[PDB]
Amino acid sequence: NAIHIGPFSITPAARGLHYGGLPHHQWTLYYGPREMAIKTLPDSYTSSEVRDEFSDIIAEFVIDARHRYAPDVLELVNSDGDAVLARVAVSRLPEALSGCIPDDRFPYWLLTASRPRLGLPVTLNEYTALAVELSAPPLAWITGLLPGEVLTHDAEEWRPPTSWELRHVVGEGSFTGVSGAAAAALLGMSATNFRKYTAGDSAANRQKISFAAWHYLLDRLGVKRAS
Amino acid sequence: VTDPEALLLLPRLSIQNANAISSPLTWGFPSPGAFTGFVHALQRRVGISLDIELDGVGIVCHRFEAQISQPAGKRTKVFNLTRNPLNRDGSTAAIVEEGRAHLEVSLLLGVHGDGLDDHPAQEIARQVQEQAGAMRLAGGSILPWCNERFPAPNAELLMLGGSDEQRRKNQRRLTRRLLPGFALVSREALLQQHLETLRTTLPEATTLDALLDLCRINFEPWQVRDKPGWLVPIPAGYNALSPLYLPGEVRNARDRETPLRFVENLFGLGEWLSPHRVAALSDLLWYHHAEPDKGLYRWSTPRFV
Amino acid sequence: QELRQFIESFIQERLQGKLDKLHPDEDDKRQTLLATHRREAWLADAARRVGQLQLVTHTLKPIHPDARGSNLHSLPQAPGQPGLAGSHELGDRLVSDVVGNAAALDVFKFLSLQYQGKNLLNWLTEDSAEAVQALSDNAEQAREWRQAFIGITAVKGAPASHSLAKQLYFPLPGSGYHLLAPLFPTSLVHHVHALLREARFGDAAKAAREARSRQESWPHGFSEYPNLAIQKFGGTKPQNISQLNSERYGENWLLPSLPPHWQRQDQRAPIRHSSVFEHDFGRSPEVSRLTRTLQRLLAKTRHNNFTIRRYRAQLVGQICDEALQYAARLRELEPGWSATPGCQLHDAEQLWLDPLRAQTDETFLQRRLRGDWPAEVGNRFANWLNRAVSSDSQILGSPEAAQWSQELSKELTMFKEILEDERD
DNA sequence: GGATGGCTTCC
DNA sequence: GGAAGCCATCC
Repeated sequence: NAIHIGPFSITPAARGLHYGGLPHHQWTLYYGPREMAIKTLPDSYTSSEVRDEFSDIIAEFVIDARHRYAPDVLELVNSDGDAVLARVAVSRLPEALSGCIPDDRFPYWLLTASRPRLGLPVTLNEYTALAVELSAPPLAWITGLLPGEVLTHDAEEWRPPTSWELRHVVGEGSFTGVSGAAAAALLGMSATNFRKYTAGDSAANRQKISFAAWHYLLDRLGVKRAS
Repeated sequence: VTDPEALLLLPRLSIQNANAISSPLTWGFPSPGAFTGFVHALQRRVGISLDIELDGVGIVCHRFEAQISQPAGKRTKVFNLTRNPLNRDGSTAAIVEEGRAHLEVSLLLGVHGDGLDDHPAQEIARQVQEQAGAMRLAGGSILPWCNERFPAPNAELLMLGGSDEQRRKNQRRLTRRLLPGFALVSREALLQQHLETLRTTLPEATTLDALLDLCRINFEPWQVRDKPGWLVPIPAGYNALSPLYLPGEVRNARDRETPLRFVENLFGLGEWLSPHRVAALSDLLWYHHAEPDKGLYRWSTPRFV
Repeated sequence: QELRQFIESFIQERLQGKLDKLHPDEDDKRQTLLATHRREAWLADAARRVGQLQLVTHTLKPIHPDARGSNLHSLPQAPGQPGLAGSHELGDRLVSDVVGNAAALDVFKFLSLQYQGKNLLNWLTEDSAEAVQALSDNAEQAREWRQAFIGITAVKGAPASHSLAKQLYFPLPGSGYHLLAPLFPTSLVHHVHALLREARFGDAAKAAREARSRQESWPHGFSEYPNLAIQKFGGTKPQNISQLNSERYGENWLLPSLPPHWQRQDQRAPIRHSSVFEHDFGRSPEVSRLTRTLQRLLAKTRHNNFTIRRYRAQLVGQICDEALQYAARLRELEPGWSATPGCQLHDAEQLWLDPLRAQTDETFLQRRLRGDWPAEVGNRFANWLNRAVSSDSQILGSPEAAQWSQELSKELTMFKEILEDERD
């Protein structure tokens, strides 16, 4: 019997062995089609023990994925160049930047955090406009694990996600950590009609989600801003 | 409470099968009460036959080795036992648990009596070494000479002889032969200080010595706040549980000519430190002083700070 | 009142549980007779069992199971010397454990369960009318039960010890000795075993664990204990100490009390050029932890500058003492001084920081190393330490960083003086 | 696995 | 008789 923790799966190996006189079994931890770890555990283990045998590897993978796909940071500096006044984490670049060094001609500059800086001079009202427009949700790093073609705004290239992609955000094992019931209440549906979406295969009574419901759900969970 | 005249150094003492537990709470190094009783029994051996009284001990613990193992599924450790012989009918013994270990220590002994007056000092050190080489420390029998013939001789050092700079020179050249071991003190003052800084939170006493020596991980304001020294808990001694009882009035004693009392262990916190951090080497002698009007039975090293 | 009816219902439930192990031959009539005798005279059968049991806080059987002596229930007074650990520290939350017969332990557990609900746990001595009205015991049966409960609450022991206790000596000031028999505390270790279980297990503990996995910092603490040792009491059945040993399953966790370097690992003293370069850094486990703590303590403020300066001075002194101790352990741990092939700067440091000139070393090189002590090795070590500590212009521009540089210079001067006194 | 005994159960 | 011994059963 498998165990499912979000997009991860833990399966046994169908024929045990005797190590030290006691019967054991090999277990494998998968992330989609990629095998990550293998352990040998005895029997008389409940599923919670098999869970927290691998919990640390799960947490480390979460830490690395969070650090790698972190969004970019802009900052607001005065006319000298140092003494950053405020920071903001954006999800896109404001498209007018070109490599700059601040001088005394203007009292406010908006630079990047990367080292060969790009920058722009602002006047504290357009800065608020850019902060409103280009900001990033708190869980924007989950978008680094998604295929992109399920994330576009254009309706012509979009395709509905599969169940394995959909388990990245919904379910108690997912990275947002939200339930199916709470996500169903977030869309104004029943729990059963929402469970219809996450069956596993469309032949076994499963429907695709809509474009609008998918983007609105990504909006309400704080993953994609979806203006 | 009294300053000795000369300092005696026991060079390199290697023990096997010393008792590891020595406490109802701890299992590491044995209590210094074993050392104080050891030099008391040594004074009862040949100390009174040479017009010498002995007062205090210094310990450095050159190396350590405990016969312990890890049971492959957790982070605790189980002790290693031995096989007792068979029972009366030949079935099986009853299992009691005990911890064995191997030590390397050196002893620093203070001398109050007529050191250089009656005899030369080196013959005194040689004969007390020859006497001490037939005893045991904490159940651990003393190993004899092994092929290190180099730490065979002892040394006697009058502490206050000569000039002040001469005192610094002889204490430094005695410290030079005491490099790899770590001396151990009492730390009741820092314990009282952290009591009063923790009494600002709440008035508890044993939770102090619980909390002061664990890996305490504070939340992010993932920090681990730290103590400056190597603070290790230690049994301070005993507190009474019964009145003073007559030498005959209690059944099944060792000897019926000695008063008797029931006791419970008292605990404290020590610290392991390098000998080069202290300047006065006479600050390092453990003294068991009894207070029989109450229950306070106490070994410590005073005049250390 | 209702407590005696609850005791009768518990006796009927025990009779039904004794009828659950029913035999098809003759178990029904024997079970009916036992249930009738129980529902008749449970209190009369339990008085003789409650006469056999005694409440105790210190026990002699954990010292050895074959010995038998005086077991004492007593809370001694707080000593005069402040800052200690004993049973006197807590009085409100005690839990006494009893030694006796197993059916007597069942009777005592029934008496304690009847002691709950109402105030019977403290009112088992002072109660006649409601207790005799509830339990179905008469006035004479209630008086005999009160006498038996007052007797079971008493100690009822003779002062004697055994031959397998410890009973050690302790010398008196300028005079003889006393005999000192130690007793195993059980209430204290039950209390701290509960506290240690609560430390290692609990919703707050696992919540702080997943917090420190996710570094979400809500206001909460997190405790951790390393390298406990585990002891087992007696054979397979643990309850022969008490019922506290039954609920602790014969297990007591012991705290570590170890010397600092209790894992004697092999030394990488040998002549590697990159080995000599890394040994100039000297990356070790405790040294790496101290370097991480010193790097984390760099970004502090000056509002706690007294305590921050004290902690920085203590960390610097501990780092210097650990470096001197590691150098002494590497030197004395070295059996002989070998000519290192390509030990880049390792020979220049090990002219003084290495062992004496042996047969593998030249006598003229040994005389030259005795001619000049390694002051330049101390300068290189101070340079490597100052490179290990991350510095910036905030310390150069601030006065606290100047005071920290002065303290580091004083520590480096003390280390150079200690090296030059032994050197040469 | 220590504790207490109860009818046997020797000598 | 009394003790001791074994076995037994309790928890």
